[PDB]
Amino acid sequence: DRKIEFSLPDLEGRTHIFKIHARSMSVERDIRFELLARLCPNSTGAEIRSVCTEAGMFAIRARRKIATEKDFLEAVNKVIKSYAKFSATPRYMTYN
Amino acid sequence: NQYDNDVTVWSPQGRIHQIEYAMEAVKQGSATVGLKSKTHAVLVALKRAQSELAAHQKKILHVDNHIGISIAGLTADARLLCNFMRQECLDSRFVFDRPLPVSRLVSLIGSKTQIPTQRYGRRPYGVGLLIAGYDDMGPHIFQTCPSANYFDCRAMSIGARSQSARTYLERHMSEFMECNLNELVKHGLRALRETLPAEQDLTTKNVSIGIVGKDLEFTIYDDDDVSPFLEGLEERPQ
Amino acid sequence: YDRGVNTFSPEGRLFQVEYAIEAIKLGSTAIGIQTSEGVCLAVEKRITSPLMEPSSIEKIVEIDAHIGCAMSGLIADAKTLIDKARVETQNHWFTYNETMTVESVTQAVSNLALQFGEEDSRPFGVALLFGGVDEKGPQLFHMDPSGTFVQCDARAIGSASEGAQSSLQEVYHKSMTLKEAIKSSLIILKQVMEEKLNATNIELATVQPGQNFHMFTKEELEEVIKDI
Amino acid sequence: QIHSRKMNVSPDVNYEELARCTDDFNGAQCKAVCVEAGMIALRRGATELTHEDYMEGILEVQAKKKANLQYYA
Amino acid sequence: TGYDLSASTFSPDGRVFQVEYAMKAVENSSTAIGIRCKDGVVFGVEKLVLSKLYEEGSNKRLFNVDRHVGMAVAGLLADARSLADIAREEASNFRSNFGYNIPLKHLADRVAMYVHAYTLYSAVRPFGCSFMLGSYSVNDGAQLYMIDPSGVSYGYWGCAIGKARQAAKTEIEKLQMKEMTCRDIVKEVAKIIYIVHDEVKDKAFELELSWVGELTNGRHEIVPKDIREEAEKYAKESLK
Amino acid sequence: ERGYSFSLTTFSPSGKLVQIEYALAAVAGGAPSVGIKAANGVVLATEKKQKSILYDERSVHKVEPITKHIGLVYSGMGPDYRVLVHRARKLAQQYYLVYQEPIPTAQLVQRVASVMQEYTQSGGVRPFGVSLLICGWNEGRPYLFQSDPSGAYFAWKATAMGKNYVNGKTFLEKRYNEDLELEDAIHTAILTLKESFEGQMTEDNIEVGICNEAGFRRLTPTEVKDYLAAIA
Amino acid sequence: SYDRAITVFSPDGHLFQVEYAQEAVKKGSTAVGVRGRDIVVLGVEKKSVAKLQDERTVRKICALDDNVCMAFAGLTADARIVINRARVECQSHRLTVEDPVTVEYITRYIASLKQRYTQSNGRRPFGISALIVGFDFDGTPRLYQTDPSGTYHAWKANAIGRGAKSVREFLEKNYTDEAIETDDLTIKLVIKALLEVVQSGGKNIELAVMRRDQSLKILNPEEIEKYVAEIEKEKEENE
Amino acid sequence: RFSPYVFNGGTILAIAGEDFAIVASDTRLSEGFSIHTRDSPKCYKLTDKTVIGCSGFHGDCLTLTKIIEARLKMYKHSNNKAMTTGAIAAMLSTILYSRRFFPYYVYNIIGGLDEEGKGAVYSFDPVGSYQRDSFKAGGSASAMLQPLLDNQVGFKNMQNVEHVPLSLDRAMRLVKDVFISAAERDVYTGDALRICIVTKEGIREETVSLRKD
Repeated sequence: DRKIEFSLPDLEGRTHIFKIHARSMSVERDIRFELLARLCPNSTGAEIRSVCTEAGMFAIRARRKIATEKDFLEAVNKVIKSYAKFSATPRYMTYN
Repeated sequence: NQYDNDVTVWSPQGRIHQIEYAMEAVKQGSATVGLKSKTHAVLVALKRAQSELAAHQKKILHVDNHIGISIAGLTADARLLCNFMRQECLDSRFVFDRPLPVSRLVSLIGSKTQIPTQRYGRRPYGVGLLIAGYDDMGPHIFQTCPSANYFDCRAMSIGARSQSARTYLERHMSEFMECNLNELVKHGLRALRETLPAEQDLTTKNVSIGIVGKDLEFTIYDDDDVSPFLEGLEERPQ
Repeated sequence: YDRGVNTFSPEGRLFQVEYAIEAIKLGSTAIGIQTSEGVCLAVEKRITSPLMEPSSIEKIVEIDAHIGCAMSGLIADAKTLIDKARVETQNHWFTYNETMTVESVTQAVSNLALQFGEEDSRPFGVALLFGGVDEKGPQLFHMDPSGTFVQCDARAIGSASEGAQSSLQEVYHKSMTLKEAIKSSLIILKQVMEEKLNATNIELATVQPGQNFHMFTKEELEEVIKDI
Repeated sequence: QIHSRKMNVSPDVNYEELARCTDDFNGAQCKAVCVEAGMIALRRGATELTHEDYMEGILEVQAKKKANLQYYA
Repeated sequence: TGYDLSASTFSPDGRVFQVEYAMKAVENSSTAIGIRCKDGVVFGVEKLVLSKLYEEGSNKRLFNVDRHVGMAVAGLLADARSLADIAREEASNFRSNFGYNIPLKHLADRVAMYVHAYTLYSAVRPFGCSFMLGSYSVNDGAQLYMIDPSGVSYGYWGCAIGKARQAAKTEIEKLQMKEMTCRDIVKEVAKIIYIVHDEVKDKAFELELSWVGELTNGRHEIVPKDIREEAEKYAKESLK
Repeated sequence: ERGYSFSLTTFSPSGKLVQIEYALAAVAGGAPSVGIKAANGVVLATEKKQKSILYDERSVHKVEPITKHIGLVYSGMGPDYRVLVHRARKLAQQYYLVYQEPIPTAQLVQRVASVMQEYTQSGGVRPFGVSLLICGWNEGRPYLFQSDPSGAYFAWKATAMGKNYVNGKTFLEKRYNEDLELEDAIHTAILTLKESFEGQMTEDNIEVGICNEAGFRRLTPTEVKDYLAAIA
Repeated sequence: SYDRAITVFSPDGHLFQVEYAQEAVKKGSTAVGVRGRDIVVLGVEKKSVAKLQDERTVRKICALDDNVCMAFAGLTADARIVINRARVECQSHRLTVEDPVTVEYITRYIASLKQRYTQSNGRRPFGISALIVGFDFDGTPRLYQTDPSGTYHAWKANAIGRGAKSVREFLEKNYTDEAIETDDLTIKLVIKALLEVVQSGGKNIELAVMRRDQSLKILNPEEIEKYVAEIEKEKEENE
Repeated sequence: RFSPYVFNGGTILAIAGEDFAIVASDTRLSEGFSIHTRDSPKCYKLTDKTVIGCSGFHGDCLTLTKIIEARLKMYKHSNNKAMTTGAIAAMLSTILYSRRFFPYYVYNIIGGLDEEGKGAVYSFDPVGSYQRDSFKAGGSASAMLQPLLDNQVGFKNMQNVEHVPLSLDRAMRLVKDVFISAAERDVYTGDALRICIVTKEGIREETVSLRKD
């Protein structure tokens, strides 16, 4: 009977997912997530979580306890745009 | 499925889902109602906009002095068939020096639109053209479809949520071949007020009314001049 | 697996033109505002490299002395449409010794917008704001990858488009002026952009009933920045 | 009409209008319009059933993909 | 599967299912009959009233090809009138080239080969239409042809297409068309469609008859109003 | 309508043109035949059995003259053969209307092979499925050529095509030399046709055409019955 | 006629043939081109010759006019026909307007040629990118690049090819104003970049300069070993 | 052999007023030594503010007129408004140029109002060149008509001539005198005179009979 679709979030569900996976990690205080959500037009929540969990590993790279906005930008181009060969989505948007 | 890819391919039941999907885009458009009196033809269109600063999208198009249409679907194929339509008027006006018959025209439109509904890699035209025109037989209200099966009628409606307006027209259609322009226009407005959400109806920027008359050229009326027609209507009962 | 290029959706619309609606969401944001004093227009550049020359790229380009344009989404395909607009205006002036109006430009481009097929290939990935001053005063239009166009008063198109429209409807009214429309635009741009605002990240152009189309440069522009 | 028996049905219904705006359905889907229309009234807290509960139940039984389309007409 | 997609491919038992699927849509069109009398041809088409908002006389399933040549269609209306266009133009080719009126055997040959022309390619579809051709000649009598969606034609003393094909043609053979002139043939044509399409399936219908012969002076036209009112006078004697 | 304009034959990841690889098997299921040049002209012998007694063997022919001094046979299927036969019939005339001379056999093969390779690359067509044996005594010396569906060719002293050619060519390797006559190649041609023929080889089970310096001609079953006489 | 749309949109909004073609650009030999104020200096690396047979045919630095030289990367076959059409076009400009061709104009011809070539039917897009270096009228040295989508794009310095992002990271970390003081100092910056490239065992460079008034000039491998000798000497004393 | 061109007569005249425009023409269709009809006016109200005068080959006049009437509706259906007078002359100049190597045998004088409520005379060659003038005569006796309007209208060759603007009532009796004077010597001047008046309110018509040789 019920036929629930799970699409991608428009902008604000994505921002909320950033607030989900990014609430429990040592961050710079004055970063914004809306800029990050503007850089992910088509992205799943697992991808957002991988951006967060990689973005902390950038802070673990040199010698930093809390990540920065440019660490997030180092996560976006690698997870989004450097793994963009695979991306797993586009022949599943049409479900084929 | 596999029977849902090309226009040429038949279903095992024999129902082409490409044309059946072309029937959806006219169901996505907004509402408009065409009808006629004994000597006058009136169609009323419900405009839409996207933002409040964005203007409302017109639908009524003046083709000839006695021919006016209204659209439902995509504006690109609407103008594509519209320029063809004006062309098919002015050419025979250039040949025979006479107005062209409406029934003769719409047959040419269906023959025009039937062709890409048969070839390979060729879409149908998704449009819901309502046609008010004059032959020497007075008013004529025709409707189109993406299946190129045009229908003569006396009052119809297309777009999203037109069935309630049809139920309004069925229990008032006996009045329409006697009443003149003044109450006839607001009869059409009473068709449009049915198919709306229960809080906004006629806010003088989202509506246009075209009329052709037995001694009157087809005129499109938009909001300002709609205000003498839009007044004098009852409040919505609930 | 691979359908045709002219295949309708099960919902009815299409696939590929709807994909081009997604494709214009990645371009830089752009804002044009129709004010009765005149139409102002602004865009960022999305400056990437320090070695990059900034003025090589742009989004403002005029068609006539009363018509400017603004592009978004893909870039290289837009210049073809710019050429068609320029040539078409020279047709209308060549044949009627007058100016083609802005809406009549916009429908002429929009007729060209959906003409691909498999005879005689793909739709276009741009988004266009059209500024002009006709006999009806200021005019501002916006067209679609589906070829649908509309008149707007203040339109924000880009990746920050839906957030900038919300911040834009609350600040726009019917009785604005041009100088406050410029600074009001640069406030919203200052909010939505990433890099620090200077005289090089962004550029402007306005059109007036009095004078022609004018484009701002890095001399008369930073006074609004220091006076934001 | 059969499956609309044990529900609080206000006489604002027109089964001829409903069966004409609902084409291409079967007994299971026409059965589903009744139960979803019967659930929307509980969502809004209403007790009786009105025409728009059925009309909204149509759009849930059809199960369309929502994608941002108001740019026609 | 996959053997039933193109109109250029055979099946592993050796047939084309696209043609048969186009044949299946003909039995969704309602009813089209046509029988020839002793000295003329009468067509019979009943018409389902879809809604009251339509006007009487719309979207007719009964065409007029030449002054004498008549067509009765059943299928897709756009393809049906599309075939009426090329046949109507084809008689203009015959008179324009040869100076007289086309015989039915030649005309059904040309149109039938045009139907078969779209039965070979993956670029075009088959038509989902079947129709009937009937006329009268003073040198050849009356003729009665019918063309399937595949493109095969035959001569008939009577035929029927639509939803209830067998349930209509079962009763045609009870008549005697070899001797009856086209006067009581009108009412007998009316009765055999009055007995079909029960009020369960149909809300309301409409009589639409065509008529040709030397009583019609060879010309093709519709039946007059008073005669089909004698048919509707002959309607309610089927309840006994 | 129009064509397809895309080549339906591609290179494999193994680097093979697969439809040509299958067309060679289509030649391999063809009728067995042989041809031998021996010092004065070429003998072409084929093996033609009617499937029933109802057929007229005097209706169609396998041995086909192309011009005054050139004959041709094949080993493959029927309807593909006659088309390129007619093409070669044309190409001899487009030679002759230019040069006022009959064509060299090599100059004919240069055009026919180009037709076949041009055809196996073009869009939307299956390649051919026959192989040819071409004879001709131009400028004294006889000539014996062989084509393929891919469009190459070879200059054979003697070879076999059709069924069991892998055994027939071993028979010819143990049989032929340089110094034989036309009637000798007739006799060993019957000797190699009997290697894979049926139980009864009558005057109509075969068809033999020969080139001389007088030019190409085709045998009748009278003297072909004389050749099957005192054979083996 | 082979009418077939090849360049199609993705369901997330991408062009697969374009993004695959840029990978084929991303594996070609690395070329670096910088501009001075009076003399431009551009050169390719990774010659990868047989070093015993002919070498004049493998030259990847051409000139479209006297004032415009051109380098590229990608596959060599698609580039030279675009060079051929560019020569007909730039000569056709002199068939029109009397001036020599401006480098902005010819890069608009290249990119504008490339985009509609991605737009047509039955055509894979190009698999090349170019650095177009021109010293125009009134002596303003500048350069551009060309994306396989067809976007002309100016710079102060640029580097494409296999291993170009790290080279660009070297160029931003080494480009100053005083490096363009002397021309051979900028040549020493280019040889510093190719030395900061990959391996390149000595003989693995082909440079070409222009003093904004001359033709292209390629040094024989003696100033290669000389400038490499003073560069390794300066790095040797600096260390 | 078969000659495609012939002369059908006709005489037109237009004067631009201060807030009006006067477009008048004879009503004779004739060639050879005979008359086809005594009723053939050349007043053609394009808009409410534009009337064109056409002379020469009559079939070219009819064809040209109908193509113009097509292109006006093409302008409006593409542009939601009407053509101005300068847009009409600007288009029709290109239209006359479009058959450069097979020209129309038509003389054209466009009368109408501007955007500012003033008269405008645009007279055409059969090739497509023009200018804006105050008064132009076309047709046969235009060589009789133009210098008289140079005297009265242009105030030429007169000493101590004052310069009053031309009133409408002065221009009416000017027309009604000058077509009689043209009718006395021209054989192509017709038997009735069509006079069309373009004002800010609309277009008036008047037919004044002439002699009928």
